[PDB]
Amino acid sequence: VPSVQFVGDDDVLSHILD
Amino acid sequence: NALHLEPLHFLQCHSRNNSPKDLETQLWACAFEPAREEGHSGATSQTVATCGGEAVCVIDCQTGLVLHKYKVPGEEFFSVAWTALTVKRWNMLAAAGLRGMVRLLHVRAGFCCSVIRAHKKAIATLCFSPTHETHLFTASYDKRIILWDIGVPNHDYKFQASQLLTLNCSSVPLRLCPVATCPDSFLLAGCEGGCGCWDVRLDQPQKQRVCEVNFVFSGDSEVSGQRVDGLAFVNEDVVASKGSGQGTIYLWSWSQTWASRGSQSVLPVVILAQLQWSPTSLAYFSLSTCPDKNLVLCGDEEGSVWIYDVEHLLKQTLQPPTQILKWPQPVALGQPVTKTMVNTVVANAAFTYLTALTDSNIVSIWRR
Repeated sequence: VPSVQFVGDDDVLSHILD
Repeated sequence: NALHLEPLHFLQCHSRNNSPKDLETQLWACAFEPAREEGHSGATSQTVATCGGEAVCVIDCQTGLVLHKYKVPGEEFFSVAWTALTVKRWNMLAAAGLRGMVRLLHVRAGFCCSVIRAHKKAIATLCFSPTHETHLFTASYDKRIILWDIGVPNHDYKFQASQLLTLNCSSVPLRLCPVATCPDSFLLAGCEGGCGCWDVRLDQPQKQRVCEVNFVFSGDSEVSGQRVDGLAFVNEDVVASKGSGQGTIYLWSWSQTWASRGSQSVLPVVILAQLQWSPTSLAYFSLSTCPDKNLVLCGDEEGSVWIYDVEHLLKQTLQPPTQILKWPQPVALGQPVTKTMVNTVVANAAFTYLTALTDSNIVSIWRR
């Protein structure tokens, strides 16, 4: 069973911007 | 495990304060992206948008990577929905919640195109027309459902939205569901006070419309007037709907019900079957369907996913689920997450990926 994977803001591949 | 589903990822990606300790933010909605090319079904889509807290994420189900994230300080996102526009296809992601604003994201290009101040109260849910890809329904705590035309984006990716219809509700709308066989003519909505049908034809001249038919599911006074918090078509004719505190999901015939109507504004539905679901009195466990596989899906207060293959049932007492997918208690910070609730469960059309959202800042992704 996979563990819970934390994805922080620096782990996101791209941030959507205004 | 008759459906042969296996847990693939448990993603903690809507954390408050970017904290690995957040195992509490409620995740509210999810939606698989359409195909990236016109003419493709998108049935095996492996890209899912989720929202919760201040964030919308777009996730690859296969790898578990968060491809895109949109964060708005002070927002609480309650609903996401995609629409495929022709500009070449642009897959637009609409997101909304507490602030009453619809935020239209061009995900691939990486930015929020436009914002519609649709309501002065929170948007509970959003739903696009399956046939008119610029038509967007917003359902709000102001007890309105508004039908918008978001229009075509100008050269600079800006949208000019207009209002086509206002549907007035006697209680707060929770769940939207266009009628499968005539999705630009009639709209179903599950509301705090039950399930209704509204005439959304634009060739009728009234612009503010009350419910055309309020439906009745039970002659029990214990359930009369109670919420309908899950609502979806299993196939072109059969609706699956539920409330809380009844241990039951109703399967009913759109066509037989509508044929019986006449001019009655309150109408008992023609029930085809009843499914056993969890007995919890807790509200806001929504259901969904996978029509190609004849499935109803509904999470519960223990974090299970109830799965019903209703094919044989609808070809020929409360019917049991085909499978109950128990919460597998994945480890976070080294400890099992022993308890959670799954309020939303959504699969792609081919049923190769299933997403179950929790009240624990966990996106569950299962593969078949």
